[PDB]
Amino acid sequence: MNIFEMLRIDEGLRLKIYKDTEGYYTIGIGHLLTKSPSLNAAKSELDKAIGRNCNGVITKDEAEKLFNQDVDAAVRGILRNAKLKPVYDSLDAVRRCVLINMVFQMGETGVAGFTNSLRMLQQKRWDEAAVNLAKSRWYNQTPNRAKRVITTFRTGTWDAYKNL
Repeated sequence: MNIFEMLRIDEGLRLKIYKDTEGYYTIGIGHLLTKSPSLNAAKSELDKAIGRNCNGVITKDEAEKLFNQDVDAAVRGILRNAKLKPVYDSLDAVRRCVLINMVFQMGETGVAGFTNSLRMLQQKRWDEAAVNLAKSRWYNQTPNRAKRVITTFRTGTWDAYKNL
């Protein structure tokens, strides 16, 4: 199991513009297009992102290309961020993938806000950190995904995804 497979499980693949959980315009593997309520604003962003007139639809290959970019941007973001980098550096490989998963979903700024949790992961207090992460809007909104993520930080293995 690797980061790509893990995110492919959590986000799914969709070749036509759709609304994410929060109602935003998304495409492919969790690629947010715009927070704007306009489907047109959305289609414009898409063509800008793909380099072509897509008319709201993309190919598997294009989805995957956006996907490689997003994971890269996520990793580079953690590495450049002063609150995130140190935590990432302190973690084992599996747990490092988990932080990438969160950053991909909620953005660098969003994860950086989980001050207490970041401190606990750094100190390797797994159980305590799982309990604190669960106390968030994130968890309440996407409980099945959050639980997968949380269990992963908890045990350090891929069991939660081996099912899936």
